[PDB]
Amino acid sequence: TGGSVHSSPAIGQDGTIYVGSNDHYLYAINPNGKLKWKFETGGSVHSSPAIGQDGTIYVGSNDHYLYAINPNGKLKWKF
Repeated sequence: TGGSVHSSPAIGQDGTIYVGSNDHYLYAINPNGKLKWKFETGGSVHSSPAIGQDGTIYVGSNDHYLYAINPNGKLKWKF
């Protein structure tokens, strides 16, 4: 990742690994180590992500907002 990470990873049901980064992204990494996608948030993601029953990924951000991201990496909403 760019920068660093004190965010703890979370695992999806398909084995995707999600982790935030100091460079402002939430990363979705495949179990083979290859990037699936990275979602651009407004600030450093030290929050650990949580995964909903439908696969939605939730993470907090140093800016305003809890983010809800679809498994395809597209914003569902920000609070």
